[PDB]
Amino acid sequence: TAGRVVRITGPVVDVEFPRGSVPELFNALHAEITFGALAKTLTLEVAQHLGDSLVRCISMQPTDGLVRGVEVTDTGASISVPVGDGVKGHVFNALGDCLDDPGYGKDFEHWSIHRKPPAFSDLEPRTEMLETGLKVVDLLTPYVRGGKIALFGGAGVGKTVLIQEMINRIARNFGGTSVFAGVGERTREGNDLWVELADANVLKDTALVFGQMDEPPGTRMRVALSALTMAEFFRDEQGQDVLLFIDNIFRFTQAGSEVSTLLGRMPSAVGYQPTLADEMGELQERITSTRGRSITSMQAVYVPADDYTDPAPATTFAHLDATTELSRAVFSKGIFPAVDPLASSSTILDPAIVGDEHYRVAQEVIRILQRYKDLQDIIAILGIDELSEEDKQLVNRARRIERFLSQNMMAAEQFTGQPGSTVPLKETIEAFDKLTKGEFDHLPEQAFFLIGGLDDLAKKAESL
Amino acid sequence: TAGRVVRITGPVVDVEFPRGSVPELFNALHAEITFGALAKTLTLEVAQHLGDSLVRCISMQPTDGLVRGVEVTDTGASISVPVGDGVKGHVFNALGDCLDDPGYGKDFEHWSIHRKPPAFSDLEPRTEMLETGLKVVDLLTPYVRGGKIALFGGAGVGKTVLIQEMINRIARNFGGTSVFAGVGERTREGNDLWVELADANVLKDTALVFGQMDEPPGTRMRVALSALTMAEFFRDEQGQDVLLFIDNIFRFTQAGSEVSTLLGRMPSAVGYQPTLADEMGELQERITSTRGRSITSMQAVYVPADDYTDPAPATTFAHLDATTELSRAVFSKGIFPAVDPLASSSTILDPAIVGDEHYRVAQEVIRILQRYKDLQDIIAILGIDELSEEDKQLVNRARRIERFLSQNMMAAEQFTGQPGSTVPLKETIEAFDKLTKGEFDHLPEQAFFLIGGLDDLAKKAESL
Amino acid sequence: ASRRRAMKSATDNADDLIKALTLAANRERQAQITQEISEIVGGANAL
Amino acid sequence: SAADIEGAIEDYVSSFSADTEREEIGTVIDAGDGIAHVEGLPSVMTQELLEFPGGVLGVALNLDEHSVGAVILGEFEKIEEGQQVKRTGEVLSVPVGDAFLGRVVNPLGQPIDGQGDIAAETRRALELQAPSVVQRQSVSEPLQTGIKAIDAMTPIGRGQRQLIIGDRKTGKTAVCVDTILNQREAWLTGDPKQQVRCVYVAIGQKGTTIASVKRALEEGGAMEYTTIVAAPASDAAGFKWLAPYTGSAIGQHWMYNGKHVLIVFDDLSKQADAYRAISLLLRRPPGREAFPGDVFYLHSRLLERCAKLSDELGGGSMTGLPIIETKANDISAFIPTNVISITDGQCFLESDLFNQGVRPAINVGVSVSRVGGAAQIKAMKEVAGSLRLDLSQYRELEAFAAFASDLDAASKAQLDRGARLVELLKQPQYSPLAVEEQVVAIFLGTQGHLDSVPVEDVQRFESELLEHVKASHSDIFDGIRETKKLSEEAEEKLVSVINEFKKGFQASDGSSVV
Amino acid sequence: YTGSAIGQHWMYNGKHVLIVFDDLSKQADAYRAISLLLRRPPGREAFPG
Ligand SMILES: Nc1ncnc2c1ncn2[C@@H]1O[C@H](COP(=O)(O)OP(=O)(O)OP(=O)(O)O)[C@@H](O)[C@H]1O
Ligand SMILES: [Mg+2]
Repeated sequence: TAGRVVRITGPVVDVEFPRGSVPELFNALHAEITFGALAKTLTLEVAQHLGDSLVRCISMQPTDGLVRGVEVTDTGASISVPVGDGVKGHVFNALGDCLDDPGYGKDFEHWSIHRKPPAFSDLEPRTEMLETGLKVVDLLTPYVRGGKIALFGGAGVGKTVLIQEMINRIARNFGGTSVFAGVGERTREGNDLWVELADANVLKDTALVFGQMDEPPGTRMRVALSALTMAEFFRDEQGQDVLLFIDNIFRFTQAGSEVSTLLGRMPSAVGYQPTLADEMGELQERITSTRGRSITSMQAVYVPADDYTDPAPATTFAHLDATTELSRAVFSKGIFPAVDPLASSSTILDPAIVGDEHYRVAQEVIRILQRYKDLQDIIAILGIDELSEEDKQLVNRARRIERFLSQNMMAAEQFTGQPGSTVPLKETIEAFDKLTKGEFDHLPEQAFFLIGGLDDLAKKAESL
Repeated sequence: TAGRVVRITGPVVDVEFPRGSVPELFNALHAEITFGALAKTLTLEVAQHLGDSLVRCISMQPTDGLVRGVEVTDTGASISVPVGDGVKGHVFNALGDCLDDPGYGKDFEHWSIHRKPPAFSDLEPRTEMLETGLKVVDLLTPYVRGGKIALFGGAGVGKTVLIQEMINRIARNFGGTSVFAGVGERTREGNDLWVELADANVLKDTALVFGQMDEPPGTRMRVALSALTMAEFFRDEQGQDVLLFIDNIFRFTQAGSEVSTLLGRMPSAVGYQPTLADEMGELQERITSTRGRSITSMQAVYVPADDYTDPAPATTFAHLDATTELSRAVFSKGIFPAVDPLASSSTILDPAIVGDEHYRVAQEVIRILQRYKDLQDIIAILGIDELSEEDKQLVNRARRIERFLSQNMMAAEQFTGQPGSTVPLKETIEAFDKLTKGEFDHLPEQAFFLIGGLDDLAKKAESL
Repeated sequence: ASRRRAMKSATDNADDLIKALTLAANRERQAQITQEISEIVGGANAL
Repeated sequence: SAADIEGAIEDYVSSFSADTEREEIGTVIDAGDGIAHVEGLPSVMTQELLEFPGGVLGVALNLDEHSVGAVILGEFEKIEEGQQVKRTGEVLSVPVGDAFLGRVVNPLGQPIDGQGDIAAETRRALELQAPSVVQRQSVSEPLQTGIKAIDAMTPIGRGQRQLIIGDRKTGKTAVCVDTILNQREAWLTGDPKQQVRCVYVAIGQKGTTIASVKRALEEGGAMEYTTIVAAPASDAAGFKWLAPYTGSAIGQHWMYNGKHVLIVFDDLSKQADAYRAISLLLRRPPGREAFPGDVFYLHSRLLERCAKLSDELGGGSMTGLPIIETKANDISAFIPTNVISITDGQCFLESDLFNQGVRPAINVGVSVSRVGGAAQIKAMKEVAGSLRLDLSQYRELEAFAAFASDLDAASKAQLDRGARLVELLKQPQYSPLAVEEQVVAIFLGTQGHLDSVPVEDVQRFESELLEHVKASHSDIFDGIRETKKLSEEAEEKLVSVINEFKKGFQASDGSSVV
Repeated sequence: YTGSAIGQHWMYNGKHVLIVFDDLSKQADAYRAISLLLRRPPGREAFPG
């Protein structure tokens, strides 16, 4: 009672089954491409039941070479991925096939990539700060241990560099298990991460699942779920604190959009699929942490057209506790990690959690930066000399604060040559309190660029 | 013979009729919702003929609970509204059902709300000014008999008091009536207007026709036509000058846009219906003077994004003869009716329609008020004493002029007791000629507040 | 006195530039709405 | 513990009886992306509640001559071609009763907080008529939000529909949670004419955010009179579409029973997005931003349930506080324009003001309330009358902050007054102020008692002064609360206590304030 | 794709290649034309998904 391919349109394949054997939605079907150059077993995922015993499926491997009328056999269950401590230290694709050691986990326990989010009864808010060592993040966008963190950004503003730096700052000393889901990112950076983790002996505690952009929409849809399944196994079946890095979670919605019109859906605003919010909500809600079981998830989010009003980033914003927001405007000015201090935010940045001193310093920094942003229009035309004395002093403060939020990160050694630096949260608060209060107005502003700490500030000021 | 509902997609209902009995366009059909909780009689307005004896209709009432195959009975005539002296003092919906007294007017003469505008040979070739009796309107922005007036304003700027004032003046001076076409009413605002008019005892001279916001777009689109049909009956049959308020005719445009979208018609420039200009023309062209009687209309207009080049306001303003703009600044200065003499405008303030003396006096007043508005910044920042003697003289004269533009409205009689003043146009012209020439610059400013004409000015001056 | 005149001229030029930029922003707002609707209804017509 | 562990089941077995009633069946012919087309069901009615084999539920939303397109309410993956679909003869209805206070319920009224079932007093259809023009009453009773900015500048009177509109992370949920918290003093009175019952409808929020809001309400004591109708982002588009209607129905049951309700929709933008998704999946024609033609109606049909009923209907009221996220502060977008048209007033929250430290960040001036002074107690009406003009003058004068020597005496005084008023309207989160405290605080600023305090200390000077008055001169607060006006003798007492406090107040700069 | 295939044949034989696509904006336009002529519904800017 096998199916039969009727209609092939790019990644979407229609399969007609006998009446009593139409597969359930999200089931995995196996076709076979027999052309020698592209011969393979093609995994389709039932996406729609279309009637007349037809189903419409999203192909995981490229359909190049698939022939109409070819037998399609139903697996009887959704796409399953290996789970267990065996996955740690290995590289998998969306289908659960190991890359660095083919046929490795074929005998492990296999879990469906599709499962309901944890019940609302089991969710409690997370309010524990995660000290990354980055001045800007630790000060203005403090990350939440067990919470949801995002690195929004345009195209090529440093999301991959910053997420690699966060892997270097959070996972290297982490006692639990890490999972990295490369969802439609660049394969070069995936291999760079693989070798970096191998050299630092973190690979033994890290599971990598790659669905990089060379792959068709099906994998770029289901790879995030495949990695999140391993993360959920570590969360539930083992109780180990889990890190879940995803890069880039936008590719999930973008792949859904890519297959949207071939599935017959009428496009929504900006050409996205009508199911953007629900499709992304399921995946995002599976990432939350349940009480006593922590997942510290960091999701690099890509903002199309550098437009933060785009439906995808805008809808993703509601799913996050901390949201660092890289901007091309800051990147152009040479500031690396390229964070917009004003657009970025964090829910743990309250006086009741980070303390009154940290909160006051962060809010004063944001106030100074907002006033500077408001004044930049005046300065570019009427000149600095026409500002108020207080506003002039504030502008001098704000330039130094912007440059001090820059930091020489470890992952950016090949961007600057100099080694990385780590700044304790206490030192960050003290330094920014001094800046905002004036103790450093006499130092040149270039002394604050790519230094990371007060000792480095003094050394670079002396070198100037 | 009776039709059957064959499709129900929100407000859109398709009805299949026997081949010989398909209703013609805009006919009102009745369907029955028999479900107990939602029991209703839907009034469907035939909008298209689809063929095979199907007609697509826009439901004037929520279609929740409607069942396929339910009998649909054709009334044989389009949406008809009760017309007569009986509609005065009562509130109706777009379909002529009385809201404050159900079953009222079901035995009146009923008129179809789809009526052609007056024949071309029946139109008045000469614009005639409407001497409403208010000094500000008659001098600065004279209203047009049979024309349209935009009424810009908001909350706490006396828009409702001005509506009451114009209802009183049309009912008393011209012996006419008013019809308040509440397109897209907030039910709270509609109830407030109903109680305000009842308390002011002007409800007996006005017929309210509310198409609330909670109703589907069909009624919001047809309520303006219904109220205008009552106004047409008053104009043509009773032989009365009418004053058709339309708050807010942007709503009418947007209801048309929503109906167009529901029927599947491709949207125009900014998403508006392709026939925006024709719907607006079919509405506005009926508001005109014929055979010696006229329907004047004060139509509150919303300008989306404050963009007067937007298709909706751009189409609306092709028909607007005058523009009264109420101002919060003027209202706070005690200057009721709160009309801004500078922002407001009229297309009849030309030497030809009005007398040359009228135009000269109005332009002199506008010049004085503009010069004063310019000097407001210096007065507020530098103080009054930093002006020149000529500037101080002009400031005094402008203060007195702008305060004399206030008037003891009839709508205020209910609060104070002082009968409202109906200043003749000639008296207003000569009074403002005296003001602009400085003949009254020695009276105290409080003398000019809320007084109609030179006699009242002299009496109040002697009373101070 | 020259500063008064120059700043009055600057304020007038800034107001005119604000008006021009507002007219422009309205044009691109309407154009974005139109283009979005064209894309949406082009997808609709094809499906 | 008890015998009930068995007894309940016994009661079921003794009482259970599945009788054989005739049923009309359809068959699922299509199924995809949350929509299932059901051939058959000739007598199905629009927006009916169909039940699918696996306990799944759907809403018959498109009715054609071929099929019934139904939006599936969760568990969509369990729907298959050929499945039998039974029609429940009931349009969308939700249970309602006082048992929903302190409960978190999904848009169908089923608890999701993990506690026991909810004892429903009755059921209400989600699409019942809103109160008609003849059935309403003028909005005249304040609903103290506890936020000085809102209660002074854009007052919300119970029966009103006030829109909290602004970009992300600007303070909207904070404003509405503060409003919910501020009703605890009214609740503890026990007088239904004062009690306000809250319904926080979360649409499209993540589960942990709803949990955070519930925690904020519990630690604030507000959960004993608040229900949370939660449609988390994990839930189907149908739940996000229905949640405002569920909350509105739960509130309406109280409203028609003489109680006063406060409904927070957070957000209605996600409601609109879910409706757009459903409409496009059902192939309903799209319009601007792809929203269906009746999206305005979707919101209007909702917000117009929020009304104050006439005394003939018990005089109950339901206050709407829809929350809308404006992208890049574009209040001219489609949904923001629609809901600004629908609502009675708007608190516009701006990120620029938030970063300046003007948090709660209401952009006064642009922000408006059409109900106006009718929604304020006489004390606040008289005290806060000059506040709006003062703030407007301050915003006009802000360009002159650097030349205070060159301005007129009146202009410089206005600038100094405005800076202190701006500092006065600032307010910490989760700390709403009772109306008497707001009256005294605004009295400090409008009457000029802050003109001697430094700007940077105003926030403290107010905070301490009230802390003093409450503890030692509560007669002022009691008078304002019991009489609703600031009497002349009470005003003199307040001025005397302010002056006495001034002497003992230490300005942060070390100067003396007298 | 033809250039990439020609280059890849060398790449997999241990030789270093430098591919210049002048311009990929015109490939996108060509793909848009092909997709619209095949009547694939477009996405944003009329481009295919
Ligand atoms: N009055 C206030 N004083 C200080 N912090 C505040 C205030 N109001 C809100 N905040 C903080 O601002 C941030 C945003 O608050 P909130 O969650 O209410 O925002 P929102 O507008 O509902 O946005 P979101 O779209 O994320 O739900 C939170 O850190 C909150 O603590
Ligand atoms: Mg919020």
